[PDB]
Amino acid sequence: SRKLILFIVFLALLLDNMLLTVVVPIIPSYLYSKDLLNENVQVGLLFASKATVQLITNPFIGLLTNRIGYPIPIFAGFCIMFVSTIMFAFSSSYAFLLIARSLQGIGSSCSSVAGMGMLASVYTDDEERGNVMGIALGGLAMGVLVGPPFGSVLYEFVGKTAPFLVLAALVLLDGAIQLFVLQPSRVQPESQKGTPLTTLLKDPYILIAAGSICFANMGIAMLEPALPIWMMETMCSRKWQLGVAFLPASISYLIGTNIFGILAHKMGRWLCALLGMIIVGVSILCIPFAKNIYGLIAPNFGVGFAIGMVDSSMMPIMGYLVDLRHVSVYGSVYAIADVAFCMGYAIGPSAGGAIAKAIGFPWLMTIIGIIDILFAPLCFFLRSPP
Ligand SMILES: COc1cc2c(cc1OC)[C@H]1CC(=O)[C@H](CC(C)C)CN1CC2
Repeated sequence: SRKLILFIVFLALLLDNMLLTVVVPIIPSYLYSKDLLNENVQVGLLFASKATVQLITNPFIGLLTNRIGYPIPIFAGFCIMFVSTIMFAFSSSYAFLLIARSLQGIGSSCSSVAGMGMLASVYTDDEERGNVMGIALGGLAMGVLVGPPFGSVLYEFVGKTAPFLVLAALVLLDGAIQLFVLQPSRVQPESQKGTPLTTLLKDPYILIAAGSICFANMGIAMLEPALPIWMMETMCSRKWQLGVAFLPASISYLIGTNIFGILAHKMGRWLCALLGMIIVGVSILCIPFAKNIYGLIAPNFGVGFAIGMVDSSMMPIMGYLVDLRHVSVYGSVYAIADVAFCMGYAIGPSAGGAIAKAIGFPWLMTIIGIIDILFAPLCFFLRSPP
């Protein structure tokens, strides 16, 4: 009866991602007080901060779960996430909003690394692990799909402080379940010590598996903060777009994540990721020819699809490689996965702008595209000798 544990991770990934998306319709409210890709720095400093902290706290957890087990960290991540929500409920200043974003990120990392660790440690059969993760990655898409709509409508219809408090209730409810299934009472270590991080980072077959996740995420991040939505002006026609502009990413991501998780193992898992990167590159190369906001609807759909097509396939491969070559402790490797997932958001907002100053912003897209395709063929060396 391991399935129920999986359920927990699903929630741990849904609510966590609902909070970051929920603040989307509230960002312009206290932000103010001709090209389509005008860049804003105030949003940029809001996008990286959370990740800039999550990247720092990612490795420190990988060792921790080797000494005090998986449950306790998860519980801590819940607690922190609740605190963050509360801080949000009374956050009235931009600085205070940045402080809440930092703690949130901490909690996020805790949940992501510990959850995945356990989720790989419980499902030891390779195909099973594959599909289970392919399911657990869906929670990210659901959080991206529900957090922007759920909030906006309620905020205006009921109250400015409603969308946090109500959501906080669910978080509190979630805590109850964590106390019934995980039982963080007794702290115990693992059986055998894990492989030192250095050693893993000295391996090419892991480096690639981390580069594949970084490139695609880096491309999507370089686009998100530079959108006409954040621009607050009376000349703006309507805010209907705000709260739905993140649909074409999440809707495509859920299908790709649950449709290849069981399918990739049928074909070559190496083949699934290659085509993924190539299709993400093709979709990004059409972003320059937008000329209108609706012109961004077609690319993002593919973008997200391919993102899923990569993440579903790459996430298990990390655990399979550690089992085939190193000690069977999964706590540290997935930490690497997570940092490879986050670096794109950690470095996008600044570098992007810097290039936008050097050359035109469409030129930046024409570059991050080609690199992706250039990185595509070397996913062939995914078959491993040991
Ligand atoms: C307002 O803050 C944030 C807003 C958003 C994101 C991050 C934010 O903060 C880092 C990412 C999250 C995903 O994983 C999404 C990945 C999709 C491709 C599935 C993309 N987007 C959405 C919006």
